[PDB]
Amino acid sequence: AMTPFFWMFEEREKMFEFYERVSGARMHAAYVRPGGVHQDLPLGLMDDIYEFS
Amino acid sequence: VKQDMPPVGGYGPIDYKRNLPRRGLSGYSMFAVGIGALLFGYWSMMRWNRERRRLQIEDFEARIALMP
Repeated sequence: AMTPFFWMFEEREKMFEFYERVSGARMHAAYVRPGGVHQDLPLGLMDDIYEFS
Repeated sequence: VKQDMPPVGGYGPIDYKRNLPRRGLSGYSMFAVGIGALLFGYWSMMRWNRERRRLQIEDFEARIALMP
């Protein structure tokens, strides 16, 4: 089943772009301090998440 | 002033329904299509084989008449 792997990984490439815009890291974004989330989202992210949804 | 990122007046919906059209064609009709094309091929093949039998009879006449 070669191809749906790559379809859904293109969607996951959008999701790693979202992680990048949130923190900066591709995958291993720490970003969650004990004591709540640190350094909140830049203005212009929730509409992108709406589009992805 | 504050410049966080909330949703701008709220966000629209996103569906979660499994879109499968189950098309379809009412497969008994597809059996009708397959048997129809099958019988079409049989009728045309039947006609062409019998006319080539006619012309092969002409080739038999060629070898009969040419021989002595």
